[PDB]
Amino acid sequence: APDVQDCPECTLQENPFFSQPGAPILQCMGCCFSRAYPTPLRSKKTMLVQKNVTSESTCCVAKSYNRVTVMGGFKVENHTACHCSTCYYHKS
Ligand SMILES: *[C@@H]1O[C@H](CO)[C@@H](O[C@@H]2O[C@H](CO)[C@@H](O[C@@H]3O[C@H](CO[C@H]4O[C@H](CO)[C@@H](O)[C@H](O)[C@@H]4O[C@@H]4O[C@H](CO)[C@@H](O[C@@H]5O[C@H](CO)[C@H](O)[C@H](O)[C@H]5O)[C@H](O)[C@H]4NC(C)=O)[C@@H](O)[C@H](O[C@H]4O[C@H](CO)[C@@H](O)[C@H](O)[C@@H]4O[C@@H]4O[C@H](CO)[C@@H](O[C@@H]5O[C@H](CO)[C@H](O)[C@H](O)[C@H]5O)[C@H](O)[C@H]4NC(C)=O)[C@@H]3O)[C@H](O)[C@H]2NC(C)=O)[C@H](O)[C@H]1NC(C)=O
Repeated sequence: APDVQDCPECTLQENPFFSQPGAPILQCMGCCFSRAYPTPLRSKKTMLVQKNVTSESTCCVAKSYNRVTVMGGFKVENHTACHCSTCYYHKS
């Protein structure tokens, strides 16, 4: 029985606008699973519909973008290297 496509991994959602005959822009999808190494923590503003969107962790911010501002100024940081994790700094 068909339905959906589940939730792959945090990648790039190739710009469905800039996607021209030679330039397939992007904009990091966002679905790097929801692994829970230690005890799941919270408290960071968020406060969004708790519908399977609170457990997930890590964060992906195009490790290396190639931004191609489109439309009225659509930024896709033409993701050249999306990395889901390192959502902060240690030691420091
Ligand atoms: C927004 O951001 C996007 C990315 O997030 C960006 O798009 C991405 O751009 C990247 C480039 O900047 C691109 O990466 C490159 O991919 C090349 C391969 O592309 C093909 O495969 C991929 C993967 O499957 C596919 O997606 C892509 O469409 C290509 O598919 C082929 O396309 C053909 C038409 O173009 C098509 O037609 C023919 O088909 C034939 C039969 O199959 C055959 O394949 C023909 O070749 C082909 O033309 C073909 O069918 C199809 N094939 C398939 C599988 O479908 C890589 O080649 C390229 O690598 C090189 O560059 C990178 C970056 O610099 C280097 O890191 C890497 O090392 C390579 O560098 C050179 O490598 C050669 C290797 O030989 C070196 O040569 C040496 O030569 C010596 C002497 O002979 C000796 O032999 C040595 O051994 C050799 O090494 C050379 O020295 C190296 N140069 C240097 C300087 O070091 C690179 O990885 C990526 O794929 C894009 N991503 C996407 C989603 O498309 C987008 O552009 C951005 N947007 C904007 C607006 O900016």
